[PDB]
Amino acid sequence: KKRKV
Amino acid sequence: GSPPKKKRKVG
Amino acid sequence: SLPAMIGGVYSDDNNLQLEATTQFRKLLSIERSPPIEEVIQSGVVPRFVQFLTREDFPQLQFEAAWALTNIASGTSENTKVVIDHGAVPIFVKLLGSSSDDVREQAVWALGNVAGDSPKCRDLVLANGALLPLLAQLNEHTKLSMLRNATWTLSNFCRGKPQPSFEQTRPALPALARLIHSNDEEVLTDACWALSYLSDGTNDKIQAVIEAGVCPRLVELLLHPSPSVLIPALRTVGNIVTGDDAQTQCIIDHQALPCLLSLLTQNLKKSIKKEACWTISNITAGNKDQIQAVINAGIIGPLVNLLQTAEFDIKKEAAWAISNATSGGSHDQIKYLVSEGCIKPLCDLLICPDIRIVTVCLEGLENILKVGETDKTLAAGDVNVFSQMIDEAEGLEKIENLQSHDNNEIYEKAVKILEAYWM
Repeated sequence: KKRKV
Repeated sequence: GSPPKKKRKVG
Repeated sequence: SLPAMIGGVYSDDNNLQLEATTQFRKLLSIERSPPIEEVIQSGVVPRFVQFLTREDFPQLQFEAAWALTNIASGTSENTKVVIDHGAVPIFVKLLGSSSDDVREQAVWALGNVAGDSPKCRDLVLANGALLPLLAQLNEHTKLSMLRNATWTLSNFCRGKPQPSFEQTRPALPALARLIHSNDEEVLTDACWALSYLSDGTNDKIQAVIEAGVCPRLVELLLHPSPSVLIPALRTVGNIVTGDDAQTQCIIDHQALPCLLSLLTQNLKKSIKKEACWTISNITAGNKDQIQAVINAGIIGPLVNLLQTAEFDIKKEAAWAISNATSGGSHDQIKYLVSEGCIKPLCDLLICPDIRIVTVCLEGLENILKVGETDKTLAAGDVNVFSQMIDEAEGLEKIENLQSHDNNEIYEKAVKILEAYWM
């Protein structure tokens, strides 16, 4: 669920 | 709108 | 003209050297289309580099540095000429010059070199530029140097692949101080730098947090200039991609009320998009963090964006709502439904982005589970949320997803239909 960028 | 990678000094 | 200038730079007369170098500098400083190539072909670069070492003649060092700076402002091939002639270690040594003008010019030159590419950035770092650059940032540093140094620092941190974190880490304490400037250019560049350092694995995020920047970053979410807000927001966003305790460091400084104000002011789409993205990585957290989002009053406005915003924003809002249905409590999910999230999740079941379709389907399935639990506990006749999905035209959309080319989507739709509609 954690989305980098 | 990111900061410039290079800057030329004109003044 | 040029022949005379070349002759001047190649003489051993101090005044001819200065006069000719100054002329080259003016040439490289013109409004537009400086003739960088022609200056390189004239063969004066090596001499300019020699001039850098004339510590008896600061004015000449300065003029040469300025010219070298402007050559390195050109293409990669232009910049390579400056590197090939050994300018990098010399510029690094000039970071220790007694002349303030020379020091500032050296900082600028190294910024241009590092800005050329990740390899050039790494060459500058490997020649030991960082410590000297930090070394002369202090309480007495004047704004012009503060601006130049912060911009160069952000260039030292920028780019992919990213610089080695061990090589950029000493920058963190300076950047933590610099974000306390009120100058917009300093703030802009310091925040971009922090945005680069905070983008990666959770150990990086941890180093950023430990530098003490969270409180100030949050304040900066409220900066009136988009030039400051954008990188500050990106850095906050990056930080909340970390673990729950890391994310909590942002929440603890009232970030969520600030983020809400970004959704409800008339701001650029790109800003609202990143605010939503930041929020989604908070709703990706624990139930207390989801509760903090609810308490701040974010859900109503977020649901409205999910229903009505441009598609780039809707995508982020969809992730935010869907993450909350995934990590949230039974009662928390029921609150999202009461705020009207069912219909806009259903509307996106036909959007052309399959990742989004999947996120919304997942959200709806979590909502359906809550509705089914409610039915069961009371031994009732109907899953009230299944009826709401039917009324929002979601059921027919889920039925048609049985025809989708994508297996994930297909299997989920079938599973959903078999569990809640037979």
